Amino acid sequence: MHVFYSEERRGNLLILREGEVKHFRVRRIEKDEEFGVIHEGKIYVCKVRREDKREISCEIVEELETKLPPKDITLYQSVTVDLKTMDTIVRQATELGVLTFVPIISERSFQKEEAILKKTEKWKRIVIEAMKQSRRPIPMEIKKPVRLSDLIPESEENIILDNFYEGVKPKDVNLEAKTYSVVVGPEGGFSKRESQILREKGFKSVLLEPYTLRTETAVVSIVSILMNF
Amino acid sequence: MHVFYSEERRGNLLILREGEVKHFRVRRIEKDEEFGVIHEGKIYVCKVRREDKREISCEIVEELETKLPPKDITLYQSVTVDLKTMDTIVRQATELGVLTFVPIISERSFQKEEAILKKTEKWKRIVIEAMKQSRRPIPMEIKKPVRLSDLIPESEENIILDNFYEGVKPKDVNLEAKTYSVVVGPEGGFSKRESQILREKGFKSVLLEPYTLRTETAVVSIVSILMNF
Ligand SMILES: Nc1ncnc2c1ncn2[C@@H]1O[C@H](CSCC[C@H](N)C(=O)O)[C@@H](O)[C@H]1O
Ligand SMILES: Nc1ncnc2c1ncn2[C@@H]1O[C@H](CSCC[C@H](N)C(=O)O)[C@@H](O)[C@H]1O
Repeated sequence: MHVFYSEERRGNLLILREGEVKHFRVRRIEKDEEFGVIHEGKIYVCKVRREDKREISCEIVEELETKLPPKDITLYQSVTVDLKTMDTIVRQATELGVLTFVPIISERSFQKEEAILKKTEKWKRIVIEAMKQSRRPIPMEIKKPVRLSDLIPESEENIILDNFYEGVKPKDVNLEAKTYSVVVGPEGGFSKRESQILREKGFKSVLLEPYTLRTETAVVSIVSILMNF
Repeated sequence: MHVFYSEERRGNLLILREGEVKHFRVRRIEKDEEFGVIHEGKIYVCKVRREDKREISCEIVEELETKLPPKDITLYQSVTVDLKTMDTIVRQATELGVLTFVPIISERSFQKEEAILKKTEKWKRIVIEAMKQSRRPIPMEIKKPVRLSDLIPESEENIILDNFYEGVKPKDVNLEAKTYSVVVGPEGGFSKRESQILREKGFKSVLLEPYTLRTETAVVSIVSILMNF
């Protein structure tokens, strides 16, 4: 079934607005077909109650069962120099089930902060689009950028993806942790220097196989491993 | 270092051409600088013999060992209706170590075989840039298209990624099979019918956690898990 996101409910009715009425519109959707609507926590199976052109109402036919992410991952991403690449990594972090997304400024990452801050609004909307197709009940929190030199390992287990270092495989890390910190570098990668600071602070360094991946194919690569295990 | 591609080796000199030359100069390589060139199954570390107006000769200094994929994966990707998507799926398939890529014609996927055969050339070239960037010397073979109906569990472990069926957990698959066969669906997934046919054969259905992912994200997820063992 199709899925939409509503930010307002009255009694047992969810209301779509703006972008949603368009999305829902292009979707013909016979007068009474069941489509989902995630609202403040869960997703609700609904049938149209009345359709406009500016706003639409849906009636809750059933509390749909919504699963949560087995692990609480906080992906610390080094902002790619090509910000569009960050559009993917954000949508994807979302479908994969990442609870938190933190942009990082590293020696080789995009450097401007304001541009990163202004990119948030779009980071956010993309999350929404993603929790609709992904049917993800809750959102992915996008945070204010933090400097790579300020990271501290704080999760049950803490990883740093590095292709330059001869690290351990994911299997070797504590895959039985409930919360994780995962630091991925930009297109240019991590400087031998800055990653040494990290392994020293405690971030366990993982080496994926069998080649060098673009930063985004590396992100899903490991998140996939850390969420499915 | 910088890795380039070559299909011309006159002597101990690996010649570069067309776009591979525009990249070389756009990289202002300083004389005696060290870079690599992939040729006939392996990468050689080379120092620039001389960048000609057209060609660009590269002197071989040492034949580097090639690191082959720990697993033998054959990807069966249902061509996505949005063909630009196959651009990234062929790419990521490549840097992940997938050996064979087979485009599939399924009920809810792209259909025009004629187009699939043509956009294939574009893909073969997306592979070379992916080999160069992922220091990958072994070529991913893109085969002629085939439809689901004709698929065969030719490999040891044969999987079918489906979000519609409560298949097995990724962690419970033969994570130590030598060869593999992964079948992924187009945007609309696999219909109960087609999947049930594939499962009807030896194809083991797998379910990823915890949400529904777009095809490209799933391709990465299943293979990132299998390759990193
Ligand atoms: N094989 C691998 N194992 C672990 N991490 C990888 C990886 N391949 C890529 N990554 C991740 O992707 C990020 C950017 S890849 C940077 C590659 C570098 N420019 C080079 O020339 O080799 C890396 O910092 C790391 O976080
Ligand atoms: N969680 C998951 N488990 C297994 N396979 C998945 C998956 N999420 C996506 N896929 C793969 O990605 C393909 C396209 S996603 C299909 C989603 C489906 N049309 C829907 O809206 O419900 C699926 O057919 C499957 O091959």
